[PDB]
Order: sequence, then C-alpha cells, then structure tokens
Amino acid sequence: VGSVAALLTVVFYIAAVMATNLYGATFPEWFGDLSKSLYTLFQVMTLESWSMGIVRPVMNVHPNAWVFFIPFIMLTTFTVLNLFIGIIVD
Amino acid sequence: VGSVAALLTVVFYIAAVMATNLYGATFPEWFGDLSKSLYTLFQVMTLESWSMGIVRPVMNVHPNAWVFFIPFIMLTTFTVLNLFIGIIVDAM
Amino acid sequence: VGSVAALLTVVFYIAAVMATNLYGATFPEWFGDLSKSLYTLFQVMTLESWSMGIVRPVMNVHPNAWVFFIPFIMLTTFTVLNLFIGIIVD
Amino acid sequence: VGSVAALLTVVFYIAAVMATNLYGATFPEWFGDLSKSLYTLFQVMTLESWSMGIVRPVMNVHPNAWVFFIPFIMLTTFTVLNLFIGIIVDAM
Ligand code: NA
Ligand code: NA
Repeated sequence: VGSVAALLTVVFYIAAVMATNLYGATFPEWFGDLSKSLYTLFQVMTLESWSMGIVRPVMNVHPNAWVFFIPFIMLTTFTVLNLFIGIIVD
Repeated sequence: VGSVAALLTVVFYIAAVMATNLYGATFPEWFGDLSKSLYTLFQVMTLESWSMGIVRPVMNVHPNAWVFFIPFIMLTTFTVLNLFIGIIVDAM
Repeated sequence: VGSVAALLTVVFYIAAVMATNLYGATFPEWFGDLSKSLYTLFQVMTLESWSMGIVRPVMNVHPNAWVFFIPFIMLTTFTVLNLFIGIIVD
Repeated sequence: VGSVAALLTVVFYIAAVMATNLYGATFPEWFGDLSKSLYTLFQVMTLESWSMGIVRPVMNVHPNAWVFFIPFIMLTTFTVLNLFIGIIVDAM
C-alpha cells in the first residue's frame, strides 16, 4: 500500500512535467504549468470528460497525443483501483 | 457498515454547509442553499461532469477551490467503494 | 446471480414506464416512449452525463425529479456492481 | 488473465472494423478509419461522454445503432473489470 501510493505521486510528477512541456504553449489553459498539468491529469485519471473535453482538442494540434493519454489511463485507473483494494485487505 | 454510512451523511452535511458558504453568492445555481449544495456535491461524488462542469468555473473566481473539491473526491469516492464492499462481505 | 439479473429488468421496466409518464410531454427527446426512457435511464445508470445533461434540465420543470433520479442511481449502480461480483465469485 | 487480454483485442478489432463500416461515411470524425474507430470505441468503453457525445448523434442518422453500442458496453466494461480482478488475484 505504501510502496504503491509513493509510485503514484512519482508517475504523476513525471507526466505533469511532460504534459506542461509538450502541450504547454499550445494548450495554456489545461497544460500551462506543473500544477495546471497535475489538476488536468487527475481529471483524466477520474475519467471525467477525458476524451471529448481534453484528449480530443489536443490531438487536433498534436495527433499522436493519444500515446501519452491512453497509457496514462490504463496505468493510473488500474493503480488507484489496486491501491484502494489494498487498503480494504490490510 | 452502519458506522460508515452515518459518517458519510456527517461528511456530506459539513461540506454542504461549507460549499453553500464559500461559493454561494458567486455560484447561486449550484451552491445557493444546503440542498442545492448537497445535490451538486453528490454529482462531484459520482464524478459526473465534476471537473469541466463545476470544479473548473468555480476556480476562475475562487482559484484555491481545488483544495475543497479534490480531497472531497479522494474521500467520498473511496468511502462509497469501501461501504459497498462491506455490504457484499456482510452477506456471504 | 439469476435472481438479481431478473430483479434488474423488473426495476428497469417500472422506472421506464414512470419516466415516460412523468417527464414525457415535457421532455419528449429523452422520455417520449418506454424504449426512449429505457435508453436514457441506462445512460443515468452508467453515470454518463447523468446530472448536467439530463437530471438538471428536468428539475427546471419538475423540481422534485431528483427523488426519482438519485435513488435509481443508489440502487442500479449498486445492483450492477453486486451482480458483476456475483459472476466472478460463481 | 492471458486468455482474457487476447479476447479483448480480438473484440476491439471486430467492433473497430464494424464501426468504421456502418458509421464511417456518415460520422467521419469519430468513425472514419479503424484507428479513429478504435480510439472512439475505447472512449465508449471507459463510459466517457458515451451517450450524450457519440451514441446519441449516431442514432439520429442510424436509429438502431444502440444494438451495436449498448452490448459493447455490457461486455467491454465487464471484461476489463473481470481482467483487473484477475491480475490482483494472480498476485496474492
Ligand atoms: Na464515469
Ligand atoms: Na462523465
């Protein structure tokens, strides 16, 4: 549980630095700075408007952006599910 | 299960009083009164339009509002998941 | 599993008859007929746009409509979760 | 776990070929090619905007499209849930 929760903040800082870098100058509202990018990656993590709201407009500028966003989900939405199950078991 | 379900209504009254207070006069549609604030915090709890719909417009007036909304989710969306698992366990 | 799956179709016919009746003439796009009402109650069941999309516009005409929609969710989104767990166990 | 993960990519190729075929010429933005159709079926799989965003506009042209989209969900959103549970079990 402890080793998993730490890995999640590490993955969330590496993606939040990257999302600010790649889609910063192009999408300043959602990917302006690290904090802006953290808040928006979390929105994508809870699945809220992930595709139609953020993931789709970004592809219209950066067509390959799905390589960033789809794997992040297949990871973060698995991790959190595994982490929460770990809490109940322990 | 009983001790958890009661804690959920307590957390939902403390946040519903707070959400009406902080974002009331500024966002009367979603945070006008306790009932309005209860219904909207629940929308945030089920994750439905949470960010793009409510959480984002509120930050454009109250930039720190994320300190209220992100923790509420990391709590209420964990509690309900743990509560529902508790029901199934206390049956088998 | 069998006794639960049958209860779900029964609850989905009683609500689909009711939703067509209450919010029919007022909201014909989403609650016109039984089938229209079934499809829309399912959208509410998967939580997709449930509040901002359907539940909110309906309250602006029928203020108490939340008494119909919130309990339906606390039931159908629990039932399906319990049913799917039952399949994996059996 | 291995036999389930392979079945998921097989179901996702059979639907992605079909979605491109049926709703291609009519909905080129979301169902233009196999890749476009894969990405959009996945959006439907995670439930994100599934109904109000994609499933509803498509029915206004193809009224029976719900026969394609509702079963896909009752399958893919069950499979992934069962697959993820299989991973946790094959670890403890
Ligand atoms: Na969701
Ligand atoms: Na959503």
